[PDB]
Amino acid sequence: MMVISEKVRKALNEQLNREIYSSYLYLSMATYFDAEGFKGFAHWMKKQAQEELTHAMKFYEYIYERGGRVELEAIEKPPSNWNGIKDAFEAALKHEEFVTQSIYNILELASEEKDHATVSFLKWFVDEQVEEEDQVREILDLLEKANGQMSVIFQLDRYLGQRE
Amino acid sequence: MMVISEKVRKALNEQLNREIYSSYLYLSMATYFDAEGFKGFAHWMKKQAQEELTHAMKFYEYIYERGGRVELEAIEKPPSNWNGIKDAFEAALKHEEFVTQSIYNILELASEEKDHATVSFLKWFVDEQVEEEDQVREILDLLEKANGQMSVIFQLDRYLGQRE
Amino acid sequence: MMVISEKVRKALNEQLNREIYSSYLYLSMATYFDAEGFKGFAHWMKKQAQEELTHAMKFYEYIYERGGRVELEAIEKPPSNWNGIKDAFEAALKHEEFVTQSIYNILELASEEKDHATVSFLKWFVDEQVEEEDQVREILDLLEKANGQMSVIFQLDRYLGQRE
Amino acid sequence: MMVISEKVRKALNEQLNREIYSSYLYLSMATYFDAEGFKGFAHWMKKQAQEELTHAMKFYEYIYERGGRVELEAIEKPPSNWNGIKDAFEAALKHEEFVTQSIYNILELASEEKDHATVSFLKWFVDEQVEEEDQVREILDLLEKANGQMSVIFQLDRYLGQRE
Amino acid sequence: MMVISEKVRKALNEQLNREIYSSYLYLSMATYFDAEGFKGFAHWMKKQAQEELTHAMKFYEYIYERGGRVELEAIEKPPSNWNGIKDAFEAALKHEEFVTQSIYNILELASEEKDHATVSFLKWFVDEQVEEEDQVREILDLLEKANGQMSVIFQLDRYLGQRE
Amino acid sequence: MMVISEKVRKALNEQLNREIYSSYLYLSMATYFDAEGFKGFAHWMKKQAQEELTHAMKFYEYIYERGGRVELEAIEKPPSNWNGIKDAFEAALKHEEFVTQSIYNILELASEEKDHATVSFLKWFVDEQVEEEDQVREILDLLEKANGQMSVIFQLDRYLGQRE
Amino acid sequence: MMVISEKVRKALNEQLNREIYSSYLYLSMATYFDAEGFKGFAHWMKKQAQEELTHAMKFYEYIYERGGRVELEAIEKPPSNWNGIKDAFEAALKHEEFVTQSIYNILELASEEKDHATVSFLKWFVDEQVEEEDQVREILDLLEKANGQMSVIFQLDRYLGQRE
Amino acid sequence: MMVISEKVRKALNEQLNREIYSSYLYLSMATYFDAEGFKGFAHWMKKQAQEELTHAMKFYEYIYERGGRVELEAIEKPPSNWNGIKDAFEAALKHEEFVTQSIYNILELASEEKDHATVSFLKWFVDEQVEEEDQVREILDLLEKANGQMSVIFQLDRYLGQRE
Ligand SMILES: CCCCCCCCCCCCCCCCCCCC
Ligand SMILES: CCCCCCCCCCCCCCCCCCCC
Ligand SMILES: CCCCCCCCCCCCCCCCCCCC
Ligand SMILES: CCCCCCCCCCCCCCCCCCCC
Repeated sequence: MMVISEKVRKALNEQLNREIYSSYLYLSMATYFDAEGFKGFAHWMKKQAQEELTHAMKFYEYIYERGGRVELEAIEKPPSNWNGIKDAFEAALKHEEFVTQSIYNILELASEEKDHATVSFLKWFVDEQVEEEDQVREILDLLEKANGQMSVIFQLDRYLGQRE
Repeated sequence: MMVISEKVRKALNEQLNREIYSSYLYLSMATYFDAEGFKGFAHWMKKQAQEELTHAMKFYEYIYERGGRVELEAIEKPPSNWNGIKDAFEAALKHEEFVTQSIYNILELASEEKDHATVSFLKWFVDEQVEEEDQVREILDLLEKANGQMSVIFQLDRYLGQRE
Repeated sequence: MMVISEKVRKALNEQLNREIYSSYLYLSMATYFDAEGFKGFAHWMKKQAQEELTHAMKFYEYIYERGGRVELEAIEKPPSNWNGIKDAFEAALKHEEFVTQSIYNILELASEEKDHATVSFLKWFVDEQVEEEDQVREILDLLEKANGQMSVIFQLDRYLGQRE
Repeated sequence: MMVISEKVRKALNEQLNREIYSSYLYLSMATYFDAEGFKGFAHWMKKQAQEELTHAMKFYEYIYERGGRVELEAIEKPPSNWNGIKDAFEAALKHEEFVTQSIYNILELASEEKDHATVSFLKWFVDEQVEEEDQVREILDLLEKANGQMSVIFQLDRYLGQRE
Repeated sequence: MMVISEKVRKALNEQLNREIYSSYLYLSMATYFDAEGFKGFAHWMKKQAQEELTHAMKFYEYIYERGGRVELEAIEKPPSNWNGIKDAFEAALKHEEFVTQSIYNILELASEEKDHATVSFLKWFVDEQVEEEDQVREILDLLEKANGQMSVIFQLDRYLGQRE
Repeated sequence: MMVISEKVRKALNEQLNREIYSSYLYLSMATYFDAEGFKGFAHWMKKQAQEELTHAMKFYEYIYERGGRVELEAIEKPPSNWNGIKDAFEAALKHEEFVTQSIYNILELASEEKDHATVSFLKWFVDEQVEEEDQVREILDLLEKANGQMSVIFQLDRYLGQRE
Repeated sequence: MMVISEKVRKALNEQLNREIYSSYLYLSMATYFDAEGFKGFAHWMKKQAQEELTHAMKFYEYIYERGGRVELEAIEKPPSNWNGIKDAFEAALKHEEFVTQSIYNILELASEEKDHATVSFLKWFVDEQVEEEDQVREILDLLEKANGQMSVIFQLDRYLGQRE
Repeated sequence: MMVISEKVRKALNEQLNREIYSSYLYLSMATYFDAEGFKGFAHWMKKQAQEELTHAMKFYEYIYERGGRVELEAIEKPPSNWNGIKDAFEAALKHEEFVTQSIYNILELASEEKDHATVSFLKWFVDEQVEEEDQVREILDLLEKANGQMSVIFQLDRYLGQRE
């Protein structure tokens, strides 16, 4: 039987679907970067998409580990066009900060219900978000300093294209 | 500029989205199997899901390689329950046969427009489908030997759960 | 069930049987070369016999992979004597060319039925047939040059006796 | 010239062709096992078929080594269907026993003609036959113990499917 | 004897000479890049020239494999100048597309004559062209955004100058 | 700017083109040997063609090194047939000596203009020509002794066929 | 079922019991040497008893391989005293010769019944007996040269005591 | 001279003969299991038979070490059949417990005579008997859990056949 409340299971399941949309969003950003001829940015986004899927499966397993069941929901069509390089990364940061707040909402719900296990389990994602947001903020600061110069952008694209 | 016709690009892009759904459908089959207590069939479906993504990404890279662009579409909600294992795998088989025929449709279209590059590129998928379909027919035939015996179905669960 | 037509399965199965006779024929050629004291040429024919068997088995597995079944047919008695080294290889070439045309007939059949999986599958045999025919024409060219001089013929026998 | 009587040469040549039929019969049994979804048993049979061919070639070489010649004969169509796994293996055993007696008939003929060379050469086959019969009897015994339990039969299949 | 039709032999032989000119053109572009002091771009073109030679020799060998003969034709003087780096690459792309169409024309001819062996052999060149056109297109798009900036042009030179 | 006179530049560029024709002529000789079934002699000729290209590239680099530019010229159609092995190698020797005299001409021209750097650069080609001529004379001597005896020709062909 | 006649099985089973007695007999010789203070001789005899058991177990396994059954019979009390070292070894030799003849009798019976498998199987014991008798004769000859001299017997004892 | 009493020597010498019979009895149990198709249980008994012999030999050596002599007695015919598996092992246990008591009798006898060396020497055997009885009881316990399930009985057979 489930050892988590139906409320927490729902919250986790929806976060699972939320992570899947995140991954699909970043893939969409990759289709945009590839369209604009920036293989390095595209590459970074494909990796970011992959990392997001692992996050989703990490929620997947926990849900079953507590007797819960995962229900895959419809995934919405993501945007495919951005004004430019910086805008796409800006949207990536805004999206990360959104998933971080989504994580926060589950943590507060689990905390209110004294579901200490789930609260402990979420700690990892909190720390991971602080890391992802910082990555994007760095890229943005760099793009901001680049101020449109194709020379710096090309470097940035080459570097980000190195992400393992 | 695109060197593939708009008709072929569209056929390729829709197949790309179709692969993503196939992956999602298999993940959903996995949620069904995990909920029913069959980890083995679950593990297999997950692996089958990742394989379908690598397929989608091949369509992805080729579309760009031909000067086109990828556009990600909305992914409909997949079924989350089946009337038993056999019913599940049969839906899986039925689905693969459907993607195979989809693949066949692009190939005839490309062939008709004398787009030899796309016709040749599709060859790899035709061969994969032959392999994927055969693995499901195998499983279905093995389940058939179980003839309801659960102790046997559990043995097939432990085997499929060995997939690398 | 069978995802290949009865017509196609028959064409495959009959080709499989044809490949087995081919193997037996090359073995027979080996019995002739060994009786004439040419161990090297015999060795070559034995290697060629095994090759053809691997071809047979390739058709064998594909047939089952497409839900078909293989039925082994009676193998006719192959010739056991030839009018000299040249005559033997000439017969071998003639047979190889017959096998290729056979391969061709199955391909056009599958193509007419839009059985792309099978058309694709046959490509490998088409390329192998090109390689096999060429090996025999080279041998026949060298024999033509040898013009019956035991001196060079011994060399040919030695070289061919090196085939792995 | 031949240093074996024409009688012994004929008996050796007929045994060679008899080994080839054995090899073919075992392949036919493989067609049946594969048709029945038992890859493993089919594998064991494909290996058995190959082993039989090495035995035929061992008769082949001896014949030439005694100055004889080999003449390949037609190969009759073998049976392609059995009433279950146990029935196929029983027919295999029965076939083995038949080849064992075949080897005895030659041994006795050679011994009658005082062909000590050929008698000694046959010694190897007598010993091998004892081992080949034991193997099949061992398998039959495992099948009898399985007593229709698809569970253990699944294990047997996978086991025999490992034959090197 | 020739097993390919005279029409196909002629098409192949003409394509071999076409690949040779292609090699020579790319070398000519190297003469231009070196005259403009771009070692990296020149290097890339020298490597491309070699790649084309290997293609010509694959046609050479296939012609002999089908019993045909190669006849080398005169090679026309290629252009030795272009209006800047980008212009040279536009010319390269347009030339790569011409080669692809040339390959297409042979494929269709062979296909119409039912020369399956030749249609199959050409598949490799269809796939290689897709890859060659893509490299050039990628380079052109990068130069397009470079808009003549000497900074990025130097980055491109070095990068391309690494081609192995 | 150019530090070599236009006259010397012309002579070096024309020699570069001459080397390319040599390369092409040796390939042509290869098409003749392959057509006659002497793969070894064909191989040797293909290796000789490659060696001639490296020489062309030597001239190429020196021209740029002295501030000149290379201009690829049309390459004429070479003969494609000879009256036999001996005849072909003889035509090869005669061509090599033609190349040597050509090298002599540039050398005398550079020496008259006191272009010591070019005179010095040409020394390497004068010594290489000594080696090239000798290799063909050596082959011609063996063919002379062979006097048609296919027995030694085969050996000569396999030997030359081993050139690296 | 049994593939050996009841008469052969009987002969084999009885030989097994016979081998077991030999073992017991040699152990008894060990009890005599030990009592006489010759640990080395005792050691050799204990190893000999072990060898005899391994021989008995060879008959054991062969009997079941041919569908037979082993029935252990009573073991008679062996002598426990001898008139000296030499006497003990003469008795062992005489016993060995007895088993050799016993093997001979079974061999002859098997041969008469045309049971080639059993004849072949007994070959190993024929050769083994020749070697065993030889070891005992070798010891007897060393005891002869010894000529009652304790000095030499001490060495012989310590020596035979090294048998592994 | 004998430093052990004739009473203790006889009890030790009789125990040695008892251990040999125990060995033979367990071999007989193995003849029964093999006859019934259980190789595992037969394997087990074979190992048990060998273990008992080492016990015998330990008694053997100790007897000499105390200046006594060993006299091998006639060994009786052991039972060759049992009313099923359980019946055999139960007899085995009964026999184990019997040799245990026999050991106790010698121990109490030696103790009564103040033969401390013999009392100490027997300790090892008391401990080994505990180990052996426990093994047989565990086997019987598992046979009970098998509850006539031939399927399970074969599983145990395979387990005991792994004894080292
Ligand atoms: C590098 C390209 C990565 C593209 C990722 C695209 C993701 C699209 C979202 C759809 C969900 C797919 C389901 C996949 C589940 C995989 C589970 C693996 C478990 C080990
Ligand atoms: C060392 C030389 C080897 C010669 C091999 C000759 C084979 C001739 C084929 C005769 C046809 C008999 C059927 C054989 C079926 C073998 C199936 C193998 C399946 C793995
Ligand atoms: C390093 C720069 C490469 C320059 C290639 C220039 C090619 C010019 C075309 C002229 C024809 C030359 C003949 C080449 C024959 C090669 C044969 C290889 C056989 C394995
Ligand atoms: C270490 C010294 C060896 C002494 C051997 C004495 C043998 C006496 C014969 C009595 C028979 C006992 C039964 C032995 C069965 C052995 C089975 C082995 C199976 C691998």
